[PDB]
Amino acid sequence: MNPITLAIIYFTIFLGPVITMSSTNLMLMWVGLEFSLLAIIPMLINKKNPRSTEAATKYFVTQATASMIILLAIVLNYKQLGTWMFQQQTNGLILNMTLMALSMKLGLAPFHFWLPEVTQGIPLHMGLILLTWQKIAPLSILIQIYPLLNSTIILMLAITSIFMGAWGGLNQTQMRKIMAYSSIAHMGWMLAILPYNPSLTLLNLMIYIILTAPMFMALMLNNSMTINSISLLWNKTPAMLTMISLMLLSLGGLPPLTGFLPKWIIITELMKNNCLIMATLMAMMALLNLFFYTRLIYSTSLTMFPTNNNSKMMTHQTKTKPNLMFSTLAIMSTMTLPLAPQLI
Amino acid sequence: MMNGRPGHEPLKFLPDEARSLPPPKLNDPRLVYMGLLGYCTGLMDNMLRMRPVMRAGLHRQLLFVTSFVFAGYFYLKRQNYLYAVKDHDMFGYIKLHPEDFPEKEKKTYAEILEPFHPVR
Amino acid sequence: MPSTFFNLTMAFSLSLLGTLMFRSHLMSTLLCLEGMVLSLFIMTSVTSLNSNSMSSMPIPITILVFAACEAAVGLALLVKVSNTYGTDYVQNLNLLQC
Amino acid sequence: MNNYIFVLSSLFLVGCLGLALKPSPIYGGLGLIVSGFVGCLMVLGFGGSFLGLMVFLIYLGGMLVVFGYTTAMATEEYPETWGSNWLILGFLVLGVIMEVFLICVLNYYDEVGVINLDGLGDWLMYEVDDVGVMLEGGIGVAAMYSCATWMMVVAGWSLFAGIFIIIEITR
Amino acid sequence: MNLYTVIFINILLSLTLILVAFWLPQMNLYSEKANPYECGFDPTSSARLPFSMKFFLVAITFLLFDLEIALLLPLPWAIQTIKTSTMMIMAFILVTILSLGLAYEWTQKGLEWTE
Amino acid sequence: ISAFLKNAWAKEPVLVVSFSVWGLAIIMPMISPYTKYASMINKATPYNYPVPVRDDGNMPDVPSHPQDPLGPSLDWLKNL
Amino acid sequence: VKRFFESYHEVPDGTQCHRKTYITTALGGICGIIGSAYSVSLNPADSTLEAVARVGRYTFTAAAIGAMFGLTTCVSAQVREKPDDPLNYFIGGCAGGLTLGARTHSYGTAAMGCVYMGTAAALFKIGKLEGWELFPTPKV
Amino acid sequence: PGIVELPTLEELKVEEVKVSSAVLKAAAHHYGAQCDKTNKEFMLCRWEEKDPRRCLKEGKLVNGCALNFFRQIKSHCAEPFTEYWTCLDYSNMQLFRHCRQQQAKFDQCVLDKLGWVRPDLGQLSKVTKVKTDRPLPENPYHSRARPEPNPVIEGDLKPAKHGTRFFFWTV
Amino acid sequence: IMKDVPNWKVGESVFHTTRWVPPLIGEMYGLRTKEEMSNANFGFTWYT
Amino acid sequence: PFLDIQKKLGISLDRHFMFLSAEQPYKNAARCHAFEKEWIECAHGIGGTRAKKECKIEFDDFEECLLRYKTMRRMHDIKKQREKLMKEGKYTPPPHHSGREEPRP
Repeated sequence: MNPITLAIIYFTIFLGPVITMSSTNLMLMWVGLEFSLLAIIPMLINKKNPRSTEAATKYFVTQATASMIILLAIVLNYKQLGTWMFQQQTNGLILNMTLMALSMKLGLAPFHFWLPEVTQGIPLHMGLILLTWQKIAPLSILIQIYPLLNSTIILMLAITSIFMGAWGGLNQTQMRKIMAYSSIAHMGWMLAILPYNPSLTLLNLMIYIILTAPMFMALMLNNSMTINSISLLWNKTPAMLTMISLMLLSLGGLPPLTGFLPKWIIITELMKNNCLIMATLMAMMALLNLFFYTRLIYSTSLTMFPTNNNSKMMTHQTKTKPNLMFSTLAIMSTMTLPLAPQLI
Repeated sequence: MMNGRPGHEPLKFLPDEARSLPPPKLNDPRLVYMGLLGYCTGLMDNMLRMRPVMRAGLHRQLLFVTSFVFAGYFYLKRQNYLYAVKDHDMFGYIKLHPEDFPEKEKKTYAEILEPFHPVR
Repeated sequence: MPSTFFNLTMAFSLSLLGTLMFRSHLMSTLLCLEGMVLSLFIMTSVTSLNSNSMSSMPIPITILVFAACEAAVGLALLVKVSNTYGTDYVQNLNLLQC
Repeated sequence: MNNYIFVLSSLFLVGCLGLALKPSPIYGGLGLIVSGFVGCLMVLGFGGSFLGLMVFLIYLGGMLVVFGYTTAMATEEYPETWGSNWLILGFLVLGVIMEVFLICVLNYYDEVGVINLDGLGDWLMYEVDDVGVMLEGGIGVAAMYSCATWMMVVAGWSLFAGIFIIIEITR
Repeated sequence: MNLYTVIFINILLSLTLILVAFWLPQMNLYSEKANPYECGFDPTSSARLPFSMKFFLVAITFLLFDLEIALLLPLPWAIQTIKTSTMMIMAFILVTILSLGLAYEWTQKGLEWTE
Repeated sequence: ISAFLKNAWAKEPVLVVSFSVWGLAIIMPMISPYTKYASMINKATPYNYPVPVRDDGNMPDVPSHPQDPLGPSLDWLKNL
Repeated sequence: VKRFFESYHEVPDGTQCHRKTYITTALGGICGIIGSAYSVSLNPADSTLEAVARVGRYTFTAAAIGAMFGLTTCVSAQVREKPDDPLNYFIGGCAGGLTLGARTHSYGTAAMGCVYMGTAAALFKIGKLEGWELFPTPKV
Repeated sequence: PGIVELPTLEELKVEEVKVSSAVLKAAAHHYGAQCDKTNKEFMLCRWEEKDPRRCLKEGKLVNGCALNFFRQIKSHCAEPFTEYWTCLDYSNMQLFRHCRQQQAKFDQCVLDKLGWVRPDLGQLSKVTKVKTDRPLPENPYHSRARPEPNPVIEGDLKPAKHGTRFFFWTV
Repeated sequence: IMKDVPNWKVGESVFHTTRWVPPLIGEMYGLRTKEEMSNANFGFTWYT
Repeated sequence: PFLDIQKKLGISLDRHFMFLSAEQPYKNAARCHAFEKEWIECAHGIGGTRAKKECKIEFDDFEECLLRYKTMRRMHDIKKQREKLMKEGKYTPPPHHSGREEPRP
């Protein structure tokens, strides 16, 4: 792609969510979501293979329906109240349809079936944007209407996302699907608390982004897309295993790493409202979320796998790819728990 | 929840009321912890790019330390302001609604009969 | 008015049922999406004409604009699908599971 | 002529239903065209000319491209009309009958409040300005050029960037 | 109802005319006259098969330009506003943006057909 | 570049006319003095009733009647 | 109607055994219909007949689960007269797991389901008794 | 809950103009100068007080002044005015421009008799500062009292008591 | 008409407020014929 | 909103046509202007939970102006009773409702 086109497309991607935040009309909100939709497909379909075409078609066709459902909710609110904002004294059916469509946009279970597929069908970048930046405006909708959501399906969807992400990532040898099921689980943790202090939803979002972006960079540095490809990392670039390990163990939330803070404080604010057994189930399936990360980091950092003869050429040559932000984002994850009161 | 607080300025990192709070020390354990995080960031950057460690990028390491401290100072100031505001509003609400937070008056261990539970 | 709003909402629901319940082709799905757009347009327009809210009348044109852009990129994806497989069917798109 | 709008709405429902049954895109486009026509007619019935004319124009220009495409891509030897499938014909008949039964049902459990077969045509226009000028639809849309100029720029960007998106997807 | 009446009149003219065209003449039907033309010989395949269109990009951009028409068309009412500068600038911007898109397509050979 | 435009006026004169007319449309509103009377005429048109005003007793410049001296004399629209 | 399922608690266990029994049977049937719609949409059958058979097997199985559960609970509450006792719900959950491992030929499924469902039903009674409001409204 | 009050039939029984629209468009420019005081009082009441039921008598004075106006036109300058409006009513949009010579006859008549000068181009399109013995309407819209906002916490804010009460962090 | 039904105020409102709420084409022209009802609507929309 | 960039800069990109009583292009009132204005002027300073029950009368009047359900019920009842009486032969419609009045102007 020529530079004019990249400028246009990345401006559109940046402006979709930005319009979605700085807009009181729900319709310009919808407009921003549709810019995010339209501008993503060119770069999803850039390499021009059947996998990319399938990924782009699935993304488009799943997001268009959710967009139409959100527009229905908005038009029904306009009919009811003559305004372009979800007030109180709106209909719970309108609000729940909005929630359903937003969950289909995010990728939450039982609307999760498309995210791992699409993510496998596209490069490591366009998985990063898809899993980090596209999640921010759809979450902004819910954050702006958090005292209007029903506290029941909001939690059933979270619990389904937790369970299904854990169980799906249990058996995925492909890494681009592990990241997807991780997204599903973390959006579950977010959406569970979103009616309860939505600052914590943004906390978990920022933590999740700061963990996933450098992980995607790690996969990018050798174009690793499989357990067997990431296992050939004690030979190619072995200075990264420390950060990969601590980042995986932050993703699967273990205490001394800051990836335990969101789950811990979420459980806190959920036990402050007598949402006890749900939090218990969530905390007990986060362990299964941790299990496959542990398997992975065995495979790459603790039990060095066989390598090849041709991997010595990689040792002859030199590299330039670590963007100097991998370091900052990996170290600000995994080592920022004692600064947690300044995060909350 | 404090977004709808009256007089709340939109996208104001440090309102003028926060200038009445005392600042940090600049020797705070958390700012030197952030400097340590910057030093480890530079070290990790050098380790990843197959460079020497504690020897190579002293300008980069200094910049990392200073950026981390120079951001943490203001972020910690904002957080101090926000927690101050929390205590402020909490005190105001209890002072406006004493019927809900009554002047409780507790008893002694001579008047209350807590039950005995032997071990045996 | 309440009658026709009920009917238009049922029409939206029918087109949504359609685009959800797939058949072989994809063009039909895109057409169902266009039908949902059209029903939403008419709902917005009728509410605006009833309430005499001429300030919101720029909303349905925006709906048509973005829905047509949506249709455009869908049809481009369809061009790619045909260039790959040849026959528009949505059952041939079954290789990301593996 | 009091049941006019109800007949138009029912016809639109049937058009979108036959659409949702998904015959070949030729007859689907026919359904889109008929339903856009009906939509225009009711938007006029509620006092709006411009919006209906523009739905009609846009959907016609769109189904032209759909014909051009479906002759190339979504074509079969036997394009599967509504009558082609006994099952589709049955669900179409059943859908008409089901919506009729549903209307006759909700005209009973609620005397009025959702549908009024009894008073029909009595609640359409809701406080017209009996004396007026410079009041039609078109002033509100022309406000895209004044007092709502963000809709205009955001739409124009959608179209502009869509051109680049088209070229890149197709390349 | 005047317009409805004119259109019904034209409709019924056309249908009465077709009725006459079909039920007035004589018929001698047989399979060799009711099968498709293809210039004396028989077709080698069906006509309900793919016809590759080589101007599809032109079709899609025609759709977007149709929307541009829909946006430009309120101008006769937009001109009787008091501002007459915001509308000027905004219409200028819209038309210039459309021309820029046309120029990009032209230079990138989107108006050329897929040989 | 004068030679380039000389070449383009022969080969492809349709785009030359187009760019010329575009720039002319953008530049000529800045030039004319009649450009400002457009908003004034669009304002002068009374599509809606001029609602009268209560006599506070402190409205000198406001007229007491239609054909009084005060108010905006629309004679600039006459003999424009 | 929510009142139908709320009739399960109009009277304690040991009383109205048939009522609670086929209430729980209906509940199991509903859950089985959900599971069947999901197993028929995803991983569909080779034929509509086998799809119908899948639905019937799943629904009748979950119905039997609920029926044995309600029978066992109200019986073991009538016998050993103790409504406020989650061991009755434990025994009912174990009977359900046994029927699961009987309808589905597996002893390991029987034991696994016994333990899990029994503990689940015990916790259900404990929460209904002590007031655990899952899906609670926000209070702070 | 509250009954609507309405005037009786005889609180609306009025001597009407019974006069058509071209006859009236012709004399518009003279009815805007003469009979302006009553009309503007009626307008001020009708917009200041948002109730028709509070201004019937001003409407009756409007009708009375119009009747007096056309009585003057009948007893003086009836034939030229007849010709004017008769030629005006021929058109489909009732355009003054097509009848520009009968204006002259009517205006010269109504000027030489009663000295009624035609308003110039933009004199009837501006505000005109009426007075009246009436008072201001206190609280139109029948608005209820506004609920009082929640009070602001007055204080010079201090450091948080023992810092963050988080779990075990000291500072 | 409704002299006989048990609880019915004849001039009752549908609003808690007391100010003038202008009527609409169905309250007005409600008890009237169908021609007036079908000329209120569809009268200007269907040109003369 | 989420990021109040408009309030930061004082602009109004979209927050001036948020509802009916908001700057129609030429000064033509939308229906329920008064009701919505009154509801909004009650629910100012307050936020949400308190306005939903201290400004309920005004919202209910607005809801009846816009959706207009109770007047439908009232006219439907009047019509039903009239049809019953006319079927029984008790009511006798007048000239000014059968189509024969003296038009007022």
